[PDB]
Amino acid sequence: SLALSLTADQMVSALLDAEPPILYSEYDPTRPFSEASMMGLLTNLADRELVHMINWAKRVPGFVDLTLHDQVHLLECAWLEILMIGLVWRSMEHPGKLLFAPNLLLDRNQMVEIFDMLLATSSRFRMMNLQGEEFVCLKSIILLNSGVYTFSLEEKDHIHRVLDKITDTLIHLMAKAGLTLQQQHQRLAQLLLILSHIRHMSNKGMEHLYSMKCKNVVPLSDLLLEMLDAHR
Amino acid sequence: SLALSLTADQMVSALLDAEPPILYSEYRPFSEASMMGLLTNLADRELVHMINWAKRVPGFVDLTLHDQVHLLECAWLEILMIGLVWRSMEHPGKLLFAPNLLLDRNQCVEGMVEIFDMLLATSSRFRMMNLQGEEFVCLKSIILLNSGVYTFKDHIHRVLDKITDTLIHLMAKAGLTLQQQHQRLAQLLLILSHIRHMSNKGMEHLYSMKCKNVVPLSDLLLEMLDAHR
Amino acid sequence: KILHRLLQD
Amino acid sequence: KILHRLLQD
Ligand SMILES: Oc1ccc(C(=Cc2cccc(Nc3ccc(F)cc3)c2)c2ccc(O)cc2)cc1
Ligand SMILES: Oc1ccc(C(=Cc2cccc(Nc3ccc(F)cc3)c2)c2ccc(O)cc2)cc1
Repeated sequence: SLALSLTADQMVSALLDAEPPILYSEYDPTRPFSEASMMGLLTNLADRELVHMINWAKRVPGFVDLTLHDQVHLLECAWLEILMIGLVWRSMEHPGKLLFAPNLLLDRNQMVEIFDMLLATSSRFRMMNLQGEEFVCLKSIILLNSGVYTFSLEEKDHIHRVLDKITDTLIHLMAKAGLTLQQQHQRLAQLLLILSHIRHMSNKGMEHLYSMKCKNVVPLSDLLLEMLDAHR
Repeated sequence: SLALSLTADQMVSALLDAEPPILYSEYRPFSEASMMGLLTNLADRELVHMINWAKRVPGFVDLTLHDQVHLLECAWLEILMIGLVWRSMEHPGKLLFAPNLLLDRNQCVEGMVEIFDMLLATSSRFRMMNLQGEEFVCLKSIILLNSGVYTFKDHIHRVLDKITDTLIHLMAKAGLTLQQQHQRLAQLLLILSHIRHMSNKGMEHLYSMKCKNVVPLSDLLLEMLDAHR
Repeated sequence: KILHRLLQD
Repeated sequence: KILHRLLQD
């Protein structure tokens, strides 16, 4: 394994270089539309993001060491969490708004519960002054942790070793930022506790997506549908 | 604001002392309705003790009445579940709802297999990590204060920081290295994400059981359930 | 609602 | 599975 022999800086360097781009939406301001249209736009976007997420996940240290079936499981469980943490990250310096795309910026006044929870998370990230290096670590943690309890033959032991490595990397980052040992542990705990809210938001969001599907007005792509059946 | 003045040891003992007792189920070979009937009855009686436990969680008192209601409404099933998996540790492959209610995978109604398996997997995780009782009561209180804190507040984050300190203070003194300390901290907190997930899954089914109207819900459970919709 | 009463008693 | 396909180039 290569991932188990990366130094903290090498870990960060790899994750940073593996970052997916920020895709645009169609939006069209001239279009006046709706709740249907907006969800239609977000569905299009998510579907194109998923292709980059898959190729990004391959560059996450340790992911390719897993079997093909294990890769499938981890992504099926975590895809919306990962999309959502990306969303709140790029929404940090846009208080009271969500930047789904550089041309798609939404405020509250137009699912409000999901909106408010996404806002609360982005605001939480801003107060903490979350760093890009810390963000990419958290995102990788989500990919590896969310499906590890839902899978002899054989490991997951390996997954935990890489998770521990990412933990090491996080702490290393906080050390270089001039934090005390007490501050390092406290910040670490704060970051991981937010992963619990992100799971909550993903769960609630999955419910709506399942409603949307059965009330066949907002069409899902073939890939998004397959990802939806996974959370049966 | 008394919770912040407490030492680490003072924090531990206060939490251990606040622990709710272990209740019993009723004293037949189980069907779909009757099994959920027993758990429902059990859960209702446990809630009363959970509230008195909540009052004795350092810092929970300082909150307003409405903020107490919110945290409890968001976190009650999580708290029950982490309770369930904790006492199920010494019973691998089974779930100990009560000392006279030990269950295995063999049937559960339908779709209960996944929640059963998820709960069983958490218990095994606690087993291989060798989770201590001191660590457990810390996790449980963390769940109480965190799960509703994102409005779904500065004092709470200060208290959360305090409980973090206690955990690290427990791993140190257990002989763990600095590296082993923050590694174990991370491992423990990540399981909380899974516990949130199990709660969500379990909640939707209680909402479903309600619409089926075969297993009768108590008025208190109804209110706790309604708050998730 | 019930919860309030229990948190006061 | 589309996801499985994409994961192998
Ligand atoms: O980068 C992305 C982040 C999130 C999302 C989604 C976020 C999402 C998911 C479910 C419900 C909601 N509700 C919602 C809608 C608009 C808001 F402003 C706030 C919440 C969002 C999403 C939307 C549709 C879809 O088919 C798949 C993913 C998409 C891309
Ligand atoms: O200490 C307790 C822990 C959990 C629970 C419950 C656990 C629960 C909740 C929803 C679904 C399931 N699924 C399930 C059923 C049977 C099994 F053997 C395993 C899982 C459990 C619960 C059951 C009914 C109720 O009205 C409130 C809480 C009760 C007490």
